[PDB]
Amino acid sequence: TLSIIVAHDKQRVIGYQNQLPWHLPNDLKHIKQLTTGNTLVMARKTFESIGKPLPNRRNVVLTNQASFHHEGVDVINSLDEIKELSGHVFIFGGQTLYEAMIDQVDDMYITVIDGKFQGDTFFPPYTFEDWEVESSVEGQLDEKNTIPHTFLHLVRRKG
Repeated sequence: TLSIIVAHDKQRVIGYQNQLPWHLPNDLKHIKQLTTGNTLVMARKTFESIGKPLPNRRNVVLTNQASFHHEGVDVINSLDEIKELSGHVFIFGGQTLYEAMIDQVDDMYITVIDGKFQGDTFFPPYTFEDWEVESSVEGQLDEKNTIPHTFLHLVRRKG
């Protein structure tokens, strides 16, 4: 299984692209629980924001930089090799990684905001044409999470 993980707003603007979502904590716990025990493919600029492997999960970094190394990170150099990774693979970037991967993935975990982010970076369009809602849960508002958000889980429509 190849899954997207993304957070975005009512205009599909990605919030704090490349970073762990320290600014939406419900979402950082959601990421934690999905990818633990599994494989996280990240854009290079995503790994460099973080700066070290996440524990308990296979960390894979996509980069065309021959000298890249980090202890506990597996490297891939092209899109094509992601479809070769074993187990449950999660794809976490990065606008161009999402455009490249959106028609390839089986499913999508999307955190959606009633609200606005500041960025210039966009998740690709998706419609009820191609996707179905397997799950839709309103996130818990409190002091740490004060923007209204839903966790969607969409699966590509098969057969």
